[PDB]
Parts: sequence; C-alpha cells; structure tokens
Amino acid sequence: MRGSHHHHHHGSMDAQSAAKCLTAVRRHSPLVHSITNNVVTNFTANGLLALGASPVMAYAKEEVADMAKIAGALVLNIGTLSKESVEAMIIAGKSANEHGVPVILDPVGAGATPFRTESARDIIREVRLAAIRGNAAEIAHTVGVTDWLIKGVDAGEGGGDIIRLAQQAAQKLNTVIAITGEVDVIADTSHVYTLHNGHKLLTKVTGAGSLLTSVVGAFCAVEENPLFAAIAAISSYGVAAQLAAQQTADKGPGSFQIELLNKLSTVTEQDVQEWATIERVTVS
Amino acid sequence: MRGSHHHHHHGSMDAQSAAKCLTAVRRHSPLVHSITNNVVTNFTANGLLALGASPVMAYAKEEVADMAKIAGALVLNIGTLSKESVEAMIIAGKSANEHGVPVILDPVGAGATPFRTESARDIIREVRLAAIRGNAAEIAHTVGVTDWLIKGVDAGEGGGDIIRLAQQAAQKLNTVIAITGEVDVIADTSHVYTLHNGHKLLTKVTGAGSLLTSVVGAFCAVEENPLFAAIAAISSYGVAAQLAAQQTADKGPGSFQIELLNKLSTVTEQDVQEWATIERVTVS
Amino acid sequence: MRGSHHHHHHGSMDAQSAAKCLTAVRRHSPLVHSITNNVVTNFTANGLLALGASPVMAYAKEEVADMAKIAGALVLNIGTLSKESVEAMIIAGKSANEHGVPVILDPVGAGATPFRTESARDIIREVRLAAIRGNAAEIAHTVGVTDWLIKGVDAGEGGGDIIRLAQQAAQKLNTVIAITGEVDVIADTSHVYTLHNGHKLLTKVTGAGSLLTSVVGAFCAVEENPLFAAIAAISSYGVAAQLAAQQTADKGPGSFQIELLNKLSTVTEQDVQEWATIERVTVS
Repeated sequence: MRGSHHHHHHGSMDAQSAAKCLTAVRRHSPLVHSITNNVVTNFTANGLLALGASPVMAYAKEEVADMAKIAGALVLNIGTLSKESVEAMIIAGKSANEHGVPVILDPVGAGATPFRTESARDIIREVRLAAIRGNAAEIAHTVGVTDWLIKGVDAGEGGGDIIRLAQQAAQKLNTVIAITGEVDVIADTSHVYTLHNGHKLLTKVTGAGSLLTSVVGAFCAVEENPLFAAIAAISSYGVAAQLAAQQTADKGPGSFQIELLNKLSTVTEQDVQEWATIERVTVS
Repeated sequence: MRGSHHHHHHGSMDAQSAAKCLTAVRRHSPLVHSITNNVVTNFTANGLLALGASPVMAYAKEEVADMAKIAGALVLNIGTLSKESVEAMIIAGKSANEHGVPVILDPVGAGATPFRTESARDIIREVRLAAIRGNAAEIAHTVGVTDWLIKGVDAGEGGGDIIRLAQQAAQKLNTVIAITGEVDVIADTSHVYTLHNGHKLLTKVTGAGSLLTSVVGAFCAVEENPLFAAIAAISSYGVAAQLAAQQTADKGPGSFQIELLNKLSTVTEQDVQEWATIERVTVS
Repeated sequence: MRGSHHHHHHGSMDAQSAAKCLTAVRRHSPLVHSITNNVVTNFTANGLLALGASPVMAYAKEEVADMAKIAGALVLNIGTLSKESVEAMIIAGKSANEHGVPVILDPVGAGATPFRTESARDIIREVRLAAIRGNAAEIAHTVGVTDWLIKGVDAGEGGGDIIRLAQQAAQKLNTVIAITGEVDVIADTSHVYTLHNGHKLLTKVTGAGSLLTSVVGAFCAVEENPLFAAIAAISSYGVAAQLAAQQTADKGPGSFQIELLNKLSTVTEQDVQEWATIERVTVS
C-alpha cells in the first residue's frame, strides 16, 4: 500500500498531493504500531481510528517484534519511558528495519532529563529512522548540539536558524527532521519546507503532539518518501485542527479535544486542497 | 448483592428481565475489578461509572488478590499483555474463585499470535470462568478448531455456524460464551440466544469491546445466572449505543464516544424494554 | 515561583484571595510533575493544561529525581501502584525535598487494602509533604497506625469529628490536610477551614480526585502558604465543577467530563470571587 503520490520532478510538494495522501490513508487503513507514553495511548488510538488508520499498541518485548514486522509504520514516543520500554522500542525498531517498515521517533522531553536525552540517542544509534519529530530543543538535544548553542531557541523566534537546524540535523542523521512550532519546519538532507497550519488550542490538549507523530506514521505507510508523507500528515492534521477550532474555539479545550477527533474523521481531500499551506524553502 | 431476575423454568430471557437487571446494577453499584490494557483503562472505568457500577483497576501482584476477593466481579482483558500481567491476572482469578467472585475473560487477540492464544489458555487452565466474551475467531482458536465447515463462498457469518461454535465452546469449557459481532451469539451448555442491538460507531472508539466485557462483569455481579447476566449487559450496552448514535448523528467518533458514556447513565429500564432485541435459538 | 498572595495576619483566606491565586497559576504555568497511574494520567494532564499549568509525567527511577528537582511541585498518587512506582515516588520526593519543591500526596485507597496502606505510610515516613489530599477514611487509615490513634466519636457522614480528624493529622504529620467530601475540611497545625463548592457529578468521572490533587500541586507552586494554596485550588476546582454541571445540565457524565475541562480553562477570577464558599472554623 506504500505508493508514490508525489515527486519533486513534478514540482514542489503541495496541497493537491497532500490531499491525495490523505485519501490513501483512508483507502488502505494502514496499521500503525505506536509504542507511546501512557498519558496519550487512548487518545492516540482514537485519533488514528478517527483518521481511518488501524492502530496497534503492543509494547511488551513479548510481542513488539512480531507486531512491528507486519505494521505499515512504527512510531516510538518516549514520554513516560522506562528502561524496559526503551528496550522494547529498540527491539521493535530493529524488527521494523529488518522488514522495511518505516520508523518514526518522537523524542518527548529530550533535554529535560539526562535519561531522556540518552535514551533518544540510544534509539537513533540502534534504529534507522524515517523521521524524527519534536520541538527545536528536543531535536537539538537529540542530535547532539553543543550545550551553549541550545539557548538559540528561547526568546521570540520562529523562523530562520531553525531552517538550518532542521536540514543540518537531517544530513547528520540521514533522516527527515520535523521541528514543531506554530510554523513547522521540515526537511530531509537536500530539501526544506515550512508548514503553516494548525491552531493554538492543540497546545491545550495532552497527546495532541504524540497523536500527530503517529499520524505521520500513518502517512509514511502509504507514501514512499517520508518527507512528502510527513508534510501531508502535518498539513492534514493541521487543517482538521483548524476546522475543529472553528466549531469549538469558544467552548474550551475539552470540547476542542473531542472536536479534533471528530474532524480527523470528517476532514476531506477538498479541505486539505483549500486550506493546506505548504511552502518550499530555497536552499542553494 | 447477587440475585435471580429470571429463570428458564420461567420462559425465555427477555427485554423485561434485561431491564430489571440494569436497575439491579445501579441499585447495588457493584465493585467491578477490571484488569485491562493501558489503552482503555480510563474509558473502561468511565463506562462503568456511567453505567452505575464502582470500578477498581488494581493490576499489580502486590494487591490484585486482595482487591479481587472483595469485588462483585473480576474482569480480565488480555490486550497489550505481558508475562507479568498474565501472572497477576491468574493470581487475581484464583483469589476470585476462592471467594465466589465471578470472573469474566476477554481473550482479545487470541488466534492472532501464539502468546495471546497461550495466555488465554493459561487463564482458562488456572481460573474458573463465569463467561468469556470475544469475537468468533478469538473463541474458536482459544477453544481449538474441531468443526471446520460453515458455508461455501465467503460472504458473511452463515446462519448456524456461529451458533454451533458458541454452544460447543460453552460445553467444552463449561462456561458462558458470548461471541460478539453485528449479531451477538450468547450460549451456555444447553441454551443459545442471538442479540441484535448496538451501532457501527462503536468500532471507531477504542475500548468499546473492552468496556462491554466489563459491563458484562457488572451484570454478573448482580445476576446469578451468567447467561442471563451477559444477555442483559449486552442488550443494555447496545441500546445505550443506539441512543448515543442517534444523538451524535453525523458529528463524528469523538462526539459518539462522549455520548456512549452519557447514554450508559441515562438509558432507562423503559429504553431496554422498548429496544432490546433478544431471541432464543430453537435447537431441536 | 512559590510567592505569597495573602500575608497571614491581615485576615483569613477568602474568595477574593483564592481568585488571585488562580490568576497567579495561569501567569506562571507551573510545571507539575505527577507520578500516577494510567487510569487517570490523561485526565490529570488535560485538566492541568486547561487550568493553565504545565503537566509532566515521569516515573522511571532513572529520571524522577532529575524531573522533580526542576518541577514547581511534585504530586504523588498511589492509585494503581506497583512496588516499582512507590520506590520511584520516594526517590522523587526526597529529591523534591532537597530542592524545596512542594510535594503533595494523594493516598487513594489507603486502608481499603494492606499494600496500599503500607505504601502510603512509607511515603509519609520518607518524604516531607506540603499537603495530603484524601477522603476521611484514607486520611484516618493512613495516620491511624493503631486503631485507637484517632480519638473522638464515630457516626454517619461526619464533619466535626472530621474537623478534629484534620487537626490531629495536620499536627501529627506537620503538613496540610485536605479531607474532601460533600463539604471539604482543610487544616494545618494552626487553622481549619470548611469549603462548600463542587458538584456530585465529580464522582462519575474517573480521575476527578487525582486531578484535584494535582491542581493543589499547581497552586502550591505559586502560593507559598500551602494551606492557602490548597484552599484556593479546591475552591477554583469546585467552582469550575459547578459551572460545568450547569453547562452540562442533564446530558450525562460524558458531557460533564468534557465541560469540567472546558471550565477549568474558562472559569475567571470573577467567578471564583462570586461562587467560592470558604469558611474559617473558630477553634477555641
């Protein structure tokens, strides 16, 4: 079910191709194996079911390998990691690698504590990843940026040096790096894009971020190029979030949480075509 | 406490008797000890609270034996299982048996992987069960396939094959077998019933089946005959789902999830009497 | 960030001062580290996010010390514990203690089973607590090493004996004791208050109590006087629950769960001033 829905030889990734990927997810209901934190497991599964994917949440070493093996994508999230779950994630990642299943990493809290930073780095050393998604700090810490340089994230900033961090990190780890923010910056070794969808209410719902990473997994299962897959996923998810906000921006974060799930099921190819904002960043 | 809301010497189980069991559940607020997967613990607990029961989710070896012995019913779900949790489920199950607390099993995943099938079998070997609720495949592979034939040209269920599977499984394991699906077939060693309630939206909410098994548990806690208890529980849950689907309309799976919780609390004896579709299967 | 919004000498805690504490919480978005169970993690995090605080869940012994020391408050919940998590809670508590991070304990289930009771006692023995939030029974069973330790009179419901219960516990443990119920009783070594807000629907939402305890943590992070912090936290939460129940009307606990999240976000400083019912108990 992993086809090719866009190529740079036909132009830059756009809203049209993004909408096509969304259709593919619905059509194939890809199995997405998520080994995520226990604060967002339920929401992750429901978000994927709403979208149209098939969530599988096995996490024990007694079954992760055989499950990742037959999944369309594997998503690892270290939100409430333990020595045991990090080992299970790596066992799962190695099985996925052996069977050509794309693996996505969400380094939640990388940099907050040493254990998280080192676990993220252990996963990257032992597992070939198709994409990594996190905020600027988590990515910086995960890829090994020097301590004192990290400061270049605080204060008011959301466009510029983040573009370089994303491409440079993608080149060092030969993967796709998605740096989350109001404006998302995504890049692989040779290409960079900025994404402008979503709504601030997402910051008031736990798992909103974790769900997106798993959503990226759903798209990588149906689109061969993870850069295109991730752009289509983030765009579709953001459009759904905007439509959800429209109907529940005044009710509150509780209603929005529910509305996000509603919209992931009702968002259409036409909505993505009309609202997705994807911009190619010139790199030369 | 426990009681008898119906007897076969007293006609076939019906909507009226089902409605009475529902009232009994709310009147007694039975302690339902559910050991389930981390993807549905919250939804399971909320569903039970909405219904009118008192959930307890202890899962650790250090306390499951103590919690199970004072509960009205013990429910075991094998999702996202591990060697560790299976052992705890057995300790809990034996404690429940020693104190006359009914145990209900949900063999989710049985037949899909060896660890699940063996774990389900391990529980059956060590714990006496009041009922087992799962889909056709999970029940067939758990019990072991002895009858293969069903119907030529794959299309649907059949019209008697699932009915045979249930009664034979019930006779082999000497328990109540509830095969769930768009038709629900419940049977014990000498009686079989088909249930026709519910709504497709349930497939879009994680923990749907998980919760249903626990609801069966709540009903087993107040009705002596597990066959009647399961019928009443499944009928009540299904009617609530139908009402929730009607209120939800086209809002989406998020709204339906919240509505199912709402309806598990607002569904009345009258709604059950009016909408529960229970049919006793004639077996000459 | 533990500042003072009410200097104790100008008068007792009131609805006006409690309201200002709420604004302080939203102004600082305190990092609340919660070590709790998967049945209530998601609601606890979403509730804190709605309120205006920043939730972080970390349980691994490899990182709890590091996470607790940078948190604004540490909250320990023994809900569905394991020998492993209790070990981690104590490690985190000791770290918090060495760095002046307030620690709040929710002794859920203490007394209902042996392991839970003992685990509650080990924590209090090894960790200095800023406050303990539980019901009359849990508080009694947790402080009552002997069956005579707690003196007074036994009867239905309770409150006065509850007042003496709270003072005895506060002085014995040298902390703030928050005994929740229809009417809340809160006391430290010198003062006692009764709070009259909230709604019965809270008993129909799993994680309602767990969330309240973590909310107390959020207020303790910004208000230096733990007694005042607990009062402001419980009052804000209760008022939000009242507005939520009104908004819900008679839809059901599903809608209430969502509306409670909405209101924790939309409840204003003015709402607390108007609805908060705080009464200083005259101790002669």
